[PDB]
Amino acid sequence: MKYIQTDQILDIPEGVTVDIKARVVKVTGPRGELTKDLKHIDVTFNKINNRAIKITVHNGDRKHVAALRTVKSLIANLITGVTKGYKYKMRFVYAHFPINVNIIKKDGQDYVEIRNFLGEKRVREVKIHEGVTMEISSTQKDELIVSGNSLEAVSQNAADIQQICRVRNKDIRKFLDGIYVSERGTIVEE
RNA sequence: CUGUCUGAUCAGGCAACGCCGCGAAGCUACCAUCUGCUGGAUUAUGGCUGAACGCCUCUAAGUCAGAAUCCAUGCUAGAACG
Ligand SMILES: [Mg+2]
Ligand SMILES: [Mg+2]
Ligand SMILES: [Mg+2]
Ligand SMILES: [Mg+2]
Ligand SMILES: [Mg+2]
Ligand SMILES: [Mg+2]
Ligand SMILES: [Mg+2]
Ligand SMILES: [Mg+2]
Ligand SMILES: [Mg+2]
Ligand SMILES: [Mg+2]
Repeated sequence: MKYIQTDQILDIPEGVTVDIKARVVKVTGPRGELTKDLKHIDVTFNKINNRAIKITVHNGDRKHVAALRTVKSLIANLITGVTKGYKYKMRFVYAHFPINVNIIKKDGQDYVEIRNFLGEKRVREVKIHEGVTMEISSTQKDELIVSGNSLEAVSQNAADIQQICRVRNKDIRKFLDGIYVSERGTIVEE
């Protein structure tokens, strides 16, 4: 239909300074800085004031309009990543074989080392992404805490850990073992 | 070793390689021995963030892993007008 104009309004909290130049967003907050390139989308930005930014698509068709609120949401996730952080909690689910999860360091790199998953002799290693912190929860038994400023990196590490512990050649309705994301929140509770 | 021929011996010739045992060298046999590499990108699929569609959603923009697949690495030839 070629909608003449579609708009979205970013909301910038008090301590945050968004910074956009040629579709390269640099969001700065108390918790650090996050950057994102949006050069694959045709959008324009207008600073209404220090607390609002207009995101506009001119003469966009259905899909190009659809790509507008996703731009808004990505920048909003950047904003809330540098002011509240992100925290994904993973629970260790096993029927018989305890899952032995350690945070090891080999070759100067951090790894999450899963052992004894379903009794297997194989040792699973998941590389920890830059800017992402892993921790074995003390307050909860069999819990892994994935935290960081970037929601994408945090959720992708959580997904890596969950996906590497898939059950093969069994009825997965019966063999429910694995490591699953149980809580998706923020570092700073609200 | 047989037959025959050189008078015998010694030493030999022939039997349309005379026949037999062993037989080096060379060739050769899963009938012998040795050797047959590790990276990236993907398919199906399972996912992340995420709109459309105030929710949801692996998908639309973007993105992760991933097959005996593919492209390299490696291996053979080297364009007889590179
Ligand atoms: Mg099956
Ligand atoms: Mg079975
Ligand atoms: Mg004669
Ligand atoms: Mg004759
Ligand atoms: Mg012989
Ligand atoms: Mg062999
Ligand atoms: Mg999701
Ligand atoms: Mg796919
Ligand atoms: Mg796509
Ligand atoms: Mg030549």
